[PDB]
Amino acid sequence: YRLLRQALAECLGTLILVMFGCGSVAQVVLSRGTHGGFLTINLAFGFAVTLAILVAGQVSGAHLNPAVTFAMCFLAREPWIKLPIYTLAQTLGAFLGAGIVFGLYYDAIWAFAGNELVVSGPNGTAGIFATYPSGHLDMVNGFFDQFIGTAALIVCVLAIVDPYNNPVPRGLEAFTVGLVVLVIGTSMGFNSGYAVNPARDFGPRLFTALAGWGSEVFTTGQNWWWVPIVSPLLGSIGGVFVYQLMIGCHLE
Amino acid sequence: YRLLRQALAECLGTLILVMFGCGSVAQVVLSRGTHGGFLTINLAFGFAVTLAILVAGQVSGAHLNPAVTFAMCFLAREPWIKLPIYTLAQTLGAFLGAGIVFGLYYDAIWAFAGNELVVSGPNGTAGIFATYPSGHLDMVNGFFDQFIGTAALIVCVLAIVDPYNNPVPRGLEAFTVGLVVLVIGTSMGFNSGYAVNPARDFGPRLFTALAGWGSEVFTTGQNWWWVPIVSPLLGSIGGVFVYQLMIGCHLE
Amino acid sequence: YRLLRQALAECLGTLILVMFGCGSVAQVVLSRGTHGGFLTINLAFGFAVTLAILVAGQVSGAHLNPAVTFAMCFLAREPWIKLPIYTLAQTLGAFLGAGIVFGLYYDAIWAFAGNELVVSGPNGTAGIFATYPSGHLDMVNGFFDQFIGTAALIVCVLAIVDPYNNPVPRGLEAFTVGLVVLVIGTSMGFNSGYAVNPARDFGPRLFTALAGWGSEVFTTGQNWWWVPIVSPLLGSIGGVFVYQLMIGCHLE
Amino acid sequence: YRLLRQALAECLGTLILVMFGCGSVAQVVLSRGTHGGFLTINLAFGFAVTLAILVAGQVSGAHLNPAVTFAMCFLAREPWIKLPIYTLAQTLGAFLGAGIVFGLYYDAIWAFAGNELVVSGPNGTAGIFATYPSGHLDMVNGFFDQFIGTAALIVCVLAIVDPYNNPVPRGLEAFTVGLVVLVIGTSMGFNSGYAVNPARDFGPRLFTALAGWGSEVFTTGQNWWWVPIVSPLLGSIGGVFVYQLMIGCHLE
Repeated sequence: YRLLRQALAECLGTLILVMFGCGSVAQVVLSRGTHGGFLTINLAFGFAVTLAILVAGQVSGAHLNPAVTFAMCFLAREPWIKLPIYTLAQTLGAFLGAGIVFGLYYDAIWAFAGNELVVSGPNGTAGIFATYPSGHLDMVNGFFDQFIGTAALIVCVLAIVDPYNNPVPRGLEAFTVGLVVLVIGTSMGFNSGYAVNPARDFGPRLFTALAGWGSEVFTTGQNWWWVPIVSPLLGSIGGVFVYQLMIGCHLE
Repeated sequence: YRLLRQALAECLGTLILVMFGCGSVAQVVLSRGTHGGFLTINLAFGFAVTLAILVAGQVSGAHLNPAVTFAMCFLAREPWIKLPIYTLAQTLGAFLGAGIVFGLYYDAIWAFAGNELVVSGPNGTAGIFATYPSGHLDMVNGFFDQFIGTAALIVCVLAIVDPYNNPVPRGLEAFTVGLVVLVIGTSMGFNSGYAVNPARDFGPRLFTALAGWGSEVFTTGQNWWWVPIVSPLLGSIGGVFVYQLMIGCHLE
Repeated sequence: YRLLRQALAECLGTLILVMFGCGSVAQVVLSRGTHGGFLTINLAFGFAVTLAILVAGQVSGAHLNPAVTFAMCFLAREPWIKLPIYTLAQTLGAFLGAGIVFGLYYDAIWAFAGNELVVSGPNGTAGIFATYPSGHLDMVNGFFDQFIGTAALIVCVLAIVDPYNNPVPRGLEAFTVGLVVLVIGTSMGFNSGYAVNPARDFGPRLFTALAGWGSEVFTTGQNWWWVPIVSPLLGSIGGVFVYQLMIGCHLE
Repeated sequence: YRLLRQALAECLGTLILVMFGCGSVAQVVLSRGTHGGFLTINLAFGFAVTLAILVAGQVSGAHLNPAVTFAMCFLAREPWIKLPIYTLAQTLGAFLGAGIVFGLYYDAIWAFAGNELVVSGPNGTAGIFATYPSGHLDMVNGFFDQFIGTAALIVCVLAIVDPYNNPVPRGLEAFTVGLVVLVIGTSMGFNSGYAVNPARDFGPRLFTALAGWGSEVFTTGQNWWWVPIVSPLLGSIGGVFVYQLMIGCHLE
């Protein structure tokens, strides 16, 4: 089965992304103002995209993003059967990637707030794995940034993928996509890294629910958990229309 | 119409540059000493050039700069009819790019100085979109830096564009130009990023005039608004002569 | 003898890595909070891998890591006779690389704690050359990070090396491996850089034993010296199985 | 005359390097702890090498270093007549590059210490253009770092230049050399950037002598001015022998 082979590559690619990305977030959160700031988080997350794509690029195409996979299926470049397989493979591996980071920082995470696991607050460790609303980043405000961020990512991704343009040699597509991830985190109001990936958000968040943080990871922030899933899905559609209207429909 | 197709690519490319660039400036200005310093602003602006060129490079040549377009027209490498079309397309998209950043940070920008929009001062938000004079960066002083910065950018750009040299494969021209933008911001006295682009300056500045900042964005700094337009236009001419005299005229 | 030629390249490559890497660590440790933080250490160590690979890549394959060499021998891609030759060549050159750094900072190192050489503590200089346990990085905790870090490095390295994939042009393999080293240091809990290299650890540590620090460099931290040797050796085996099971065994 | 054409390219390349490099140093020195630290200085200097090489690479080979030119002449790869022409062309352009930086920061430099030009001290501006000894960086100590730094640069440069290896495509040689410059500044004890270039040191230093700083720029630091000239010249010879003995003499 060729589909199973691509799913395994997607799972390994997302495992590298989450483990390498959330590990840098853990160092910054646990070591308050000691191991750098948000620049290291975005640089590590951005460079993790390049490494993950270089590993699983030749096998599954290195989507590593349900929004990216949805965009290709919308453009009829991939079968619709790949959408559930890739999303399940991308979610399974972000769940596994968060487990490795939890094991690496098991002693430090439990000692952040004494001997208890707190979801949100000054002594909050659940923000290492999943994104949570800020003071000015409420549900209405946070929906717009994810829509814009995903649309920008889709437009840049489709530029290096369209067959009408000259083929891009291997070793530059990975860096280009990784450059977008680093730039998006720096620009948009999200200090967690790759906040436009539905698999990178729901995966680790589901792990924290069973790891000991409880069900409060889903019922906090006025039920914020579904926003980083629906919003990038709609942003990918908008990004496809923006690119097609400006560049895609005229490449004869 | 082929010209219309190139104009759309230029508008999209400048939209990516301004939205990704001014978004990082907004985070630094609004979060005073929290989301990094000037290194993040220059890195985000420099990497935004690479992404914008990689998107619109194959369609319009990825000028994204009225000074760069003027240099090509001066060297007779492009028709003079492209100068008004590209400048209008580059300005329209910097205006649109600033609107996206304004929408992203609408709540934070309005709360910077209470419930009012101030152009200049310690509680100033108009500096996110457009450049304003500093204490040692007056009209006479600020004219020289933009002249030198644009001349350096033109010389570097013409090195990778001249047909006499070996053709540069796609995926390295974008990074080379982006490297110049990051270096120029670090070297010259401008903490806003890409301060040598007439479209990146007048575009967002015009948006702030209608967004609510008033007409003071044009009548402040002893009428500074026209400097980041005239000065890079003259610097591009000087950069063309410097490159042609040293390298261009001898490439037989 | 072809084997002797490859050993000389490995010694020179590891000499460049340790001298360029440990030199940045010396500046940060000696200049407490003056010459940057851990970002510079990881960037210098990561970029040193790229330079070392670009130098000795065409002669010996640019392993520069006993764990990497062990992985190739395990996969039957290299003869088992190369394992002792490369390990000796990699250790000899990390010993020499630490000597250059010691000579460069001879006056500053001796004046860190007055006129004495201290192994561990606030006035500790032995941490420039070798890794030492932290408060939350004990022998049991530190074993797991090195196992995970080496496994991640092996998986990424094998992706660009497998002959079934398209050959990678020279000039991108060096940067890809250097990217992994920078990312691993940022993610895992190690503020020394390239903490998954057995030669980079035992080599400089052996130098400090004879340089004047005494035998305490081996008997401190509950005999921590053998951990950065055994743990990456086991992690390389795990990384080989992870890559082969997911990608390697299906590349037909 | 072909030799005159190469000299003009070398002058322009060194002009880009010094103006882009010393401009970042001026911002850090004048804005005490405001425009970043030593990371920006090394990043700007390192990236300036890449831009300068990409401009003058196809015309003169992009040496931009008297030590590098001396190494090629020693290896009989270039005629000995090129040594005085390139050194004069490299020095003329570092003198011109420092003049542009002086004009850019004329008001800020003169106001650093009131209304006077001081060579050394807390209110010292002569360190922007030329290197000066530190507390632990005396003449004997500073000689060794420049010898080691130049030898490391020569070894890395010769790796990508030797014809026996596979030719390096344009667009990667510039980045490789620029990577060495950034790494050397971070590793060795020099917070000025590219402290192993005789032209980058004597050129701007000579400008300060006539700009108003007086002859004290040559008679300070126990006559330190000749060290950054003799030491890299000897280091280039040592770097050539190190590379030839290990790799060069065995490439059959």
